[PDB]
Amino acid sequence: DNAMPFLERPPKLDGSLAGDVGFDPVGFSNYFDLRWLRESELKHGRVCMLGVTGLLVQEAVCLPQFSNGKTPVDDFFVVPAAGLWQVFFAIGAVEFFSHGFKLTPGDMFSEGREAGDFGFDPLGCGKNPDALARRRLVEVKNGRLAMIAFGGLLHQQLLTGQGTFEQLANFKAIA
Amino acid sequence: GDFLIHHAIALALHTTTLILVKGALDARGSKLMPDKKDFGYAFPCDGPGRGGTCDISAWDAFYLSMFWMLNTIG
Amino acid sequence: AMSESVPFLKKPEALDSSMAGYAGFDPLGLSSIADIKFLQESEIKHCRIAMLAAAGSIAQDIFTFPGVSKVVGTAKMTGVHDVLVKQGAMGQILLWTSFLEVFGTIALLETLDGKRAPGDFKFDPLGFSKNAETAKRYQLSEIKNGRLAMLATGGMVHGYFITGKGPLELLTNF
Amino acid sequence: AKSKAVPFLSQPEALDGSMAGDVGFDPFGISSVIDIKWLRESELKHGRICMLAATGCLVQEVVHLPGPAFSQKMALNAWAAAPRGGMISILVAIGLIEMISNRFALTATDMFANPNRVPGDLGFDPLSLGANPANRARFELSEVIHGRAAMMGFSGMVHQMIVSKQAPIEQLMHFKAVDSSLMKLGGAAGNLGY
Amino acid sequence: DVAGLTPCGESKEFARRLDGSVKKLQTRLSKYEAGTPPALALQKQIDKTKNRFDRYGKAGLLCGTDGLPHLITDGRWTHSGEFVIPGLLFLYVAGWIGWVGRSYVLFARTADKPTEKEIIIDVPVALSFVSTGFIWPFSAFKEFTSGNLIVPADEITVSPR
Amino acid sequence: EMSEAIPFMPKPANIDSSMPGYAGFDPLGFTDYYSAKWMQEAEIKHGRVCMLAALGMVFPEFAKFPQFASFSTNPLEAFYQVSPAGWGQIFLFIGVLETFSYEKSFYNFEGGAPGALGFDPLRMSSNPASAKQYAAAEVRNGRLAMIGFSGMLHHAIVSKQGPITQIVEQNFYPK
Amino acid sequence: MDSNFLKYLSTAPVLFTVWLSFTASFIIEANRFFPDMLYFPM
Amino acid sequence: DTTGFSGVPSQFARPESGVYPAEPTEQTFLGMRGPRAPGHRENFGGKHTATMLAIAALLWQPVSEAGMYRMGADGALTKSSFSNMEVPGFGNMKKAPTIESLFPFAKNGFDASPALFGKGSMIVVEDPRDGCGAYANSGACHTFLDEIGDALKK
Ligand code: CLA
Ligand code: CLA
Ligand code: CLA
Ligand SMILES: CCCCCCCCCCCCCCCCCC(=O)OC[C@H](CO[C@@H]1O[C@H](CO)[C@H](O)[C@H](O)[C@H]1O)OC(=O)CCCCCCCCCCCCCCCCC
Ligand SMILES: CCCCCCCCCCCCCCCC(=O)OC[C@H](COP(=O)(O)OC[C@@H](O)CO)OC(=O)CCCCCCCCCCCCCCC
Ligand code: KC2
Ligand SMILES: CC1=C(C#C/C(C)=C/C=C/C(C)=C/C=C/C=C(C)/C=C/C=C(\C)C#CC2=C(C)C[C@@H](O)CC2(C)C)C(C)(C)C[C@H](O)C1
Ligand SMILES: CC1=C(C#C/C(C)=C/C=C/C(C)=C/C=C/C=C(C)/C=C/C=C(\C)C#CC2=C(C)C[C@@H](O)CC2(C)C)C(C)(C)C[C@H](O)C1
Ligand SMILES: CC1=C(C#C/C(C)=C/C=C/C(C)=C/C=C/C=C(C)/C=C/C=C(\C)C#CC2=C(C)C[C@@H](O)CC2(C)C)C(C)(C)C[C@H](O)C1
Ligand SMILES: CCCCCCCCCCCCO[C@@H]1O[C@H](CO)[C@@H](O[C@H]2O[C@H](CO)[C@@H](O)[C@H](O)[C@H]2O)[C@H](O)[C@H]1O
Repeated sequence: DNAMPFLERPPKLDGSLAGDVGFDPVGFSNYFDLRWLRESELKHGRVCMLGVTGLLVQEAVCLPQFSNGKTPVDDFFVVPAAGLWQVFFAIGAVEFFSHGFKLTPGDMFSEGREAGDFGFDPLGCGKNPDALARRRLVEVKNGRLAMIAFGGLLHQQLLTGQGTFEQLANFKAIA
Repeated sequence: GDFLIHHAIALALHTTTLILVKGALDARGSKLMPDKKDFGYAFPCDGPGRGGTCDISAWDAFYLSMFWMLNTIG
Repeated sequence: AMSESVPFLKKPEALDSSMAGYAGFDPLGLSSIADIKFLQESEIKHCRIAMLAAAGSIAQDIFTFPGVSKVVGTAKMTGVHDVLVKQGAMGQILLWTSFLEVFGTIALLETLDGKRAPGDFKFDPLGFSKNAETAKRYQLSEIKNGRLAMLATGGMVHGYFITGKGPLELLTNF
Repeated sequence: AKSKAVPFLSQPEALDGSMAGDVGFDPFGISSVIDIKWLRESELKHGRICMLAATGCLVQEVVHLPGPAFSQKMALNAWAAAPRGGMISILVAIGLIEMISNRFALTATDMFANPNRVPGDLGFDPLSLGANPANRARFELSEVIHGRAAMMGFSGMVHQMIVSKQAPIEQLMHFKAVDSSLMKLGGAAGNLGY
Repeated sequence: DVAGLTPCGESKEFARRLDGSVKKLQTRLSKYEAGTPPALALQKQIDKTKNRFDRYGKAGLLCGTDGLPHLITDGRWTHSGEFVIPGLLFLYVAGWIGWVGRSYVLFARTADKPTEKEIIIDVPVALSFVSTGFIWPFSAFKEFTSGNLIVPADEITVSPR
Repeated sequence: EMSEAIPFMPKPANIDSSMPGYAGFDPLGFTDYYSAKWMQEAEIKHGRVCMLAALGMVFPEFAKFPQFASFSTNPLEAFYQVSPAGWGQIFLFIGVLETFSYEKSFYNFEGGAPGALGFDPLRMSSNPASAKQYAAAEVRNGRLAMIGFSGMLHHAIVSKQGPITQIVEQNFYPK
Repeated sequence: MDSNFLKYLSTAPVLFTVWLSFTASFIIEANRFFPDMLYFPM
Repeated sequence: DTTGFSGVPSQFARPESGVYPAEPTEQTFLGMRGPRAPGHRENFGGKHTATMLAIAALLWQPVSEAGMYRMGADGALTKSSFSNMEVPGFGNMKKAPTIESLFPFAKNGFDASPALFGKGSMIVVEDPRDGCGAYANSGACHTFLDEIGDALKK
């Protein structure tokens, strides 16, 4: 249906993309490329799924070669600077090779690339078409959920200073 | 005092140069006497016509710059 | 054409009986100055906020949520506001109403475009305005009660400034 | 063909009763030497500045921004006390507004080059309050009258702050008459100087 | 300070200039009675002299051995109010006068009798021009780049050589 | 025809959409008097110099070359701390680079594109879309670096520090 | 006012004398209220 | 002729552009009526300006309240500046520019709030009347109307 029934449905939001509930009140996709916006939405979503898994795991696990922070966000400040720089350039190399060296909005989609697609299915979960369509919508909604959830986990961990699960087991309101 | 007198000397050098340069460059001709080169270097004037032409020769610009040279060295 | 509400004055030439709460009351000609759809949306917004404000004054005088009495004691009405600005309560309310108002800005701009009735956020979770006559009766009623609560809220807060009591204890005493 | 404002003088040409506030008042015949379009631009501009200025004096007496730099009830003291950086920011912002709102047609020779340009009409209607053309004539008239009244009123307020070193309504509420010993007018040449 | 000069507020010769200037006035004041107009005039002069010396002392001027304030004009910003800022004010006024006079000469060329406009000036048109000069840098530079300030060499009369 | 940057003014006649950073912005008509292609070469060269210069004003805040490790982080003092043999070598290297521009302008002025000094070692701009994006991006980052360096220079004159140090210490106004 | 008398006041010597008398007068007034301005105060 | 201050560049022998664009009538909330490009007022009209101003006013609320809020032993929150956070990888720069550098309220002592005025630095509202009336006053309060009455009885 229409997500915001009093507002008119945005003209560029056809139902073809998965996760389309007609929710564009501010007015994007009337200015920017929906192909670029969808690539940004899936990229943000997958990064935040990995981020929420990383936050939960680092609250428990720690590699022996690394120290342990007070919180998984404090884990950033005890890993050596050169390590962070190596991770940054490794992610940059992946970003370069995956997009074929076209990263700008102007050239990223000059090769007829499909938004969110990098030809990544080693386990072949997208072999079936209808199952693939369902997994597309599942992906976009789990990505959206992990985006909000990552925001929540990071800010509560900064505020309380006591993790996620230890925070829940020792909940202490603002005083 | 040395600043003010150096600027006065500069004015005197430029003015003496102006009369001498104007005399050299207008020596061959001007708008009053375009054929000034046919008459030479030292001639009195071209007469009272065309408004008056006293001191129009290149020699007369030597004459006028001699007062400014004396003023400058003064 | 003379005004039904102010008989010696003319009909205000921008107001029509298809509007809700129409009585022909625009003596100063303001409906000619501003756009009328903006004025209607502003009136319904003022109406609903003041209805909530009046009910909140009444309810706050009757009872108070657990724990609130310790943080704010003898203070009431505007007096609690400053205390709750120190705590995070007022700021959190401002944040979430501001979030709703961003979409309300988009909704109002669509109203001025002419694609939405003023005050129409399509919000009817329980079913009351199924039938058309009941929808009209509610529409006239909601503007009438909102107007009454606008003047009510005014009276309540000004009585608090004069006496320091608030609506219910001002009824009880004097 | 006599003036309505000044009944014993003739009606000045370039004043034909079309403009709002046109009562025939031009005894010195400025409109015969200076084009009436420039004069109406200047009248509307002066009046708008004064309308804001008169309101500025009154509100500045009552309501202040926070801080000790903005606590000047008397408006003539606010000029000196208010932060210089921000006052010159106001001046620079006014200059940018003047060049852009006039669309680089600022000189007496070039302004009104476009035949579409109207005296006082800069295109300023953010809330489209002048959208109704029925209200146009009385809005133009009441803008002109508010501007004239406010020019006179601000002139009075500034020179009464000079005479009495008090903010305007506080001057009205703590009034003191002129001694006449102070604030002597003229006199620079009567005493031959000093 | 700069060039071996002394700030006027601590040079002792500036102080002697002020003291000698006030003694010169006070010995003239010693020949008059208190409420007379010459006594009032000389006291006004003494106050004016003291005010001038006090202001110069606190202004950042640099006095020489003579005790007279000296001006530094090499371009340093601590002394820009002595030549650079008065110079910017001058060039604005001078360029205004030049731009306004040029605009009137070009208007007067398109007149019925161009030489009658210059001995009998059209005062409303000339006042229209005098008002335009406030934005002379932009108007004159746009005039230059649009090929309307500089005339080409072959529309200018020259001498035969 | 009307300018796009300044919608109430007419279009400047000698600039065109072909030029990468075109906005229709020439209020004082420099291109009506000077050569448009000379102005473009000058704009591109000023932009490259200011791109390096903005990076150079910021970078010794983070790290210095070991030789100049004792040198100051205020750039306007580190300018005078360098020896004249060093500045002579810098001037010679820039001179060697400017021989190619001295040969481009003044001899084959009409052969090529503005700023085309034959320096494309990594073979970018082969793709036409990438070439367009990079041309416009070079122009806009050059203009941004011009504004940025001009700022940072006068800020280093007022607060006797570098950009980052000034920001961190919150020395934002004349003390 | 008569147009021939206004045309006489528009003649070059009258306008020259009035304009430079006005100019002289506001230099005199500026040096009366603000005397001894050897520098731009800054 | 030329009247004087007429404003037409052809009456003052001034070069004009000769291009005078037609003046439209549509308006924008924080813009002006004037010649625009085609499609300009449809993308950057009243809808754009109102929505953008609304989002800027919403995003002001985190920005005006920016700081490092941390809990003590109890739930009591302490506010700190974002300068105290140290980034670990950028050499000699230990503290890093944050949102406090683009919005430095604290240095100017502003105490910013989501409403734009905090408890500290609140708007000041006073009473000019000074607790007395228009006429028939007694004490340190003598109005203009009282002086009108004073002059009329003397
Ligand atoms: C869904 C998103 C969301 C999130 C993440 C937060 C997060 C927060 N809110 Mg906000 N809030 C929200 C929505 C949200 N709020 C909405 C929609 C409103 C209505 C305008 C408010 C009104 C509000 C107020 C008035 C206050 C907060 C406070 C807080 C803080 C609580 C911290 C704590 O220790 O509490 C731990 C507390 C709990 C786990 C208990 C929560 C249960 C509450 C008491 C029940 C309320 C039920 C209510 C009647 C539901 C009606 C909904 C409707 C009126 C909108 C935290 C920053 C407080 C604050 O800033 O204090 C410093 C505060 O006083 N919030
Ligand atoms: C380029 C943008 C820019 C920047 C970076 C600054 C920076 C500064 N200005 Mg501002 N200023 C600007 C543009 C700018 N100004 C413009 C364009 C104007 C003219 C309208 C002003 C007028 C101005 C004044 C009058 C003052 C400053 C002050 C300040 C300083 C302190 C600010 C502060 O504490 O804010 C935090 C404080 C606030 C956010 C309070 C805001 C108060 C409200 C919003 C005033 C209402 C505005 C009013 C409706 C204006 C309408 C007219 C306008 C539309 C033309 C700071 C150096 C002050 C100063 O120098 O103090 C040392 C000061 O007094 N400025
Ligand atoms: C407003 C008219 C005007 C303008 C724009 C210029 C412009 C110029 N003059 Mg000319 N000049 C003018 C009037 C003007 N002059 C008059 C009236 C005289 C007679 C005294 C001269 C005598 C003159 C000489 C002898 C020389 C110049 C030179 C120059 C040049 C350099 C600037 C300079 O040396 O100033 C010098 C200015 C003067 C000596 C006299 C200026 C007198 C006043 C201040 C200006 C005229 C005001 C005018 C009445 C404006 C009325 C405007 C009103 C109608 C709206 C420049 C081309 C010099 C040159 O060739 O350098 C390359 C040069 O040697 N001018
Ligand atoms: C939706 C918007 C609704 C807004 C509604 C409110 C606004 C409506 C319009 C209001 C327009 C103004 C009305 C007055 C408002 C304030 C009322 C008020 O209390 O005022 C406040 C002041 C009086 O203030 C009084 O002060 C006293 C203590 O000294 C009292 O204790 C009270 O404080 C207060 O009553 O009112 C005046 O000063 C009125 C002065 C006289 C005005 C004219 C009187 C009637 C005309 C006859 C005069 C003839 C004079 C002839 C010449 C005489 C020369 C000496
Ligand atoms: C449209 C705007 C209308 C503005 C109206 C002006 C209102 C205020 C005008 C003065 C009010 C009362 C004056 C009494 C005060 C008075 O008359 O004092 C007298 C003073 C001369 O001093 P005396 O010789 O009177 O000394 C007398 C002894 O008693 C004391 O020593 O006259 C003047 O010359 C002062 C005015 C300056 C003259 C030049 C002004 C500047 C010229 C600018 C160009 C002309 C503009 C118009 C010039 C008149
Ligand atoms: C995503 C980038 C972006 C942001 C974040 C943003 C925010 C705001 C805010 C936020 C507080 C306000 C209040 C605001 C208002 C106006 N914008 Mg908008 N704006 C953005 C983009 C553009 C472009 C590309 C143009 C444009 C314009 C206008 C005009 C003038 C119309 C006129 O007067 O006719 C007005 C009043 C047009 C223009 O002429 O700018 C000179 C124009 O082309 N904007 N804008
Ligand atoms: C162009 C022209 C016209 C005109 C005109 C005129 C005369 C226009 C005048 C306009 C004015 C007066 C604008 C004033 C702006 C004030 C501001 C922005 C205040 C900011 C306060 C700040 C930042 C603060 C602060 C704080 C500081 C630092 C520290 C604290 O201790 C205190 C505090 C908390 C308060 C018009 C339109 C009429 C017509 C025509 O078109 C020609
Ligand atoms: C147009 C436009 C809009 C607008 C707008 C705005 C900002 C409109 C604001 C208009 C204002 C501020 C008008 C103010 C007028 C002031 C007057 C008449 C004062 C006269 C004083 C007198 C007579 C006096 C006096 C005094 C003297 C001398 C003696 C003293 O002892 C005492 C005393 C006080 C009595 C908006 C922006 C909404 C959008 C819209 O789309 C288009
Ligand atoms: C050519 C080419 C390639 C290449 C290459 C190279 C070497 C490319 C180098 C590119 C560079 C260095 C670009 C840098 C741009 C810097 C900018 C825009 C900074 C602006 C600063 C601003 C706006 C600011 C500011 C500031 C102000 C004023 C106030 C301050 O208090 C604060 C603040 C910081 C805000 C390769 C080699 C790959 C091969 C290829 O075949 C061809
Ligand atoms: C983000 C800004 C974007 C463009 C900014 C570029 C600015 C352009 C040049 C403006 C010069 C800056 O203006 C300069 O800084 C501030 C502004 O009040 C003033 O500084 C003064 O006020 C500040 C503000 O409280 C005081 O902290 C300071 O002690 C005082 O000297 C300087 O007197 C002024 O010279």
